[PDB]
Amino acid sequence: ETGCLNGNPPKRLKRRDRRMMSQLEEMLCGGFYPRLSCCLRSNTECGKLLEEIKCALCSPHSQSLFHSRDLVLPLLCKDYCKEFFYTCRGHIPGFLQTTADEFCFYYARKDGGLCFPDFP
Ligand SMILES: O=S(=O)(O)OC[C@H]1O[C@@](COS(=O)(=O)O)(O[C@H]2O[C@H](COS(=O)(=O)O)[C@@H](OS(=O)(=O)O)[C@H](OS(=O)(=O)O)[C@H]2OS(=O)(=O)O)[C@@H](OS(=O)(=O)O)[C@@H]1OS(=O)(=O)O
Repeated sequence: ETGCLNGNPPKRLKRRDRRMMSQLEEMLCGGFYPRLSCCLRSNTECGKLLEEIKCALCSPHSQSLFHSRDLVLPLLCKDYCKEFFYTCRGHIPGFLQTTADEFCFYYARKDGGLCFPDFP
């Protein structure tokens, strides 16, 4: 069930809509969500991972992902949470004071349902 954080449904990028985007110079997390996005209407290893999590707001399932340290993160997948923790351990402060199992118990989903990354 799709839905955005503002309480409105995601927006579809049609045939006429994509022809405009192709002529403009790429934008609004197109690489992860080109067709259905919530951002349409209203260099290090850790950096790339933070850029992905930044794009979780544009996800057509952003409402389901963000709503269940004071760290605002979407419900991550078991493998990705573990990956993000170790890659951003020296860069994010509180990460060195905890373990991967402890961090992913509160920030990752063990249910087996929808989790971030949405995209493959
Ligand atoms: O032609 S469009 O598909 O681009 O739709 C044009 C505008 O329709 C609204 C409001 O409806 S209206 O008042 O009757 O004009 O929303 C409609 O579109 C979304 C899907 O997004 S999409 O990219 O426009 O296709 C529907 O949501 S959902 O079915 O995917 O859940 C809306 O359904 S609903 O209101 O949530 O029930 C649908 O409305 S309706 O069924 O046609 O009535 C506008 O969206 S709005 O600006 O957020 O109010 C669209 O305007 S827009 O400028 O293209 O954004």
